[PDB]
Amino acid sequence: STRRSSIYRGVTRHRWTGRFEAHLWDKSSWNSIQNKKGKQVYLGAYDSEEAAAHTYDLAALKYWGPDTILNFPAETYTKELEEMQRVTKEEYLASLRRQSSGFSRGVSKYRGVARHHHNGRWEARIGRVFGNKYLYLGTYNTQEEAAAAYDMAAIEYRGANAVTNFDISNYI
DNA sequence: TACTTCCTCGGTTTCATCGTCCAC
DNA sequence: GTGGACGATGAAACCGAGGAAGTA
Ligand SMILES: [N+]
Repeated sequence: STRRSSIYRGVTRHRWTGRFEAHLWDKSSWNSIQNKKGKQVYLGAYDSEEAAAHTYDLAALKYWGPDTILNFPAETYTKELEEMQRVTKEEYLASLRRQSSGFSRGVSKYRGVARHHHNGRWEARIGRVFGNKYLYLGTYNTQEEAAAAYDMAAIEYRGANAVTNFDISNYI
C-alpha cells in the first residue's frame, strides 16, 4: 500500500512532526510484555534524513558488528568504529541521542535549560510524571550550570539510560 | 503458512517558554 | 512591592503496540 516514509533503513519520517526518527529492531533482546524475542529501540529525531540514516548505521554497528546491513558502507564509519569500542552500548546510544536534533530545541543548546524571564540568567527544569511535576532546579548565571543541574536531577530520577547534557562519567 | 523482522504514528511524557503567585 | 519558585500551555520528543513487510 503506502510507500515507505524514508528511502533509508531504520528511518521513519514522523507523520506529524516531519522529523526523521532513527530506530532499531533488537532481535536478540526479549520482549517481556509480549513473549517473543524483539525490542524496538528509539535512537532520536533528526531534522536531516541523511543524519537519521547515519545514526541508524552507527547504532547498528554498535549492536551487530561491521557487516550488519547499513545505509552506508562500514568503511565510512571506520573512525566511529574504534570510538564505539570504548564505551557501553548504553553509553554509545546515549551519545547518539545526545547529538540528535530533538535532544534540545529552542534558545539554549542544552536540554532542560531555558531563560529566566529576561533577567539574562538560566532556569533548569525537568519533567516527572510521578507527582505530575515540572520540577524547578534553580536559576544560574550560565547555561552550563543550569545544564549541570538538569543532568544531576536526570540521573537521580532516571538512573541508568538517562540522557544528560554532559557526560555521565562527569557525575561519578 | 506461521513466523520473524521492520516500520508507523498515536498515546504519553517532557520540554521551551512565558506569565502568575505568595511568602517574604 | 517583588522575585524566586512554579504552573499553564502548546510544541515537540519519546516509544511501543500493532500492523506491514520480508522470510522460509
Ligand atoms: N521540531
